[PDB]
Amino acid sequence: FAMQMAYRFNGIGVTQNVLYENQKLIANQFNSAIGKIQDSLSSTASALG
Amino acid sequence: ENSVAYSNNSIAIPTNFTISVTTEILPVSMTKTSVDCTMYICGDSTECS
Repeated sequence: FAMQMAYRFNGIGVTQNVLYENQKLIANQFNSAIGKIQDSLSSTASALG
Repeated sequence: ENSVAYSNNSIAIPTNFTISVTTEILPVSMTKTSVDCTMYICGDSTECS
């Protein structure tokens, strides 16, 4: 999966070294962001408008 | 079913390819109908028209 995200970054002109030199941070950003999806959908139903 | 053989360190790279040719079909028009409303509804009667 880390080999894939380095390609996804390379596909937006962010060269691959920017991913691995930040990987655990990027994981925590993604994990935290996924966590906010639950809290948003749990706190309000009106998002499913 | 397919359990993909993932790991933290394994990649499958293709070594040969097929130039598949495939048909996509789309309609682009109906048939240009026109219905003469008075002749449909009242077919050749002045007493109707």
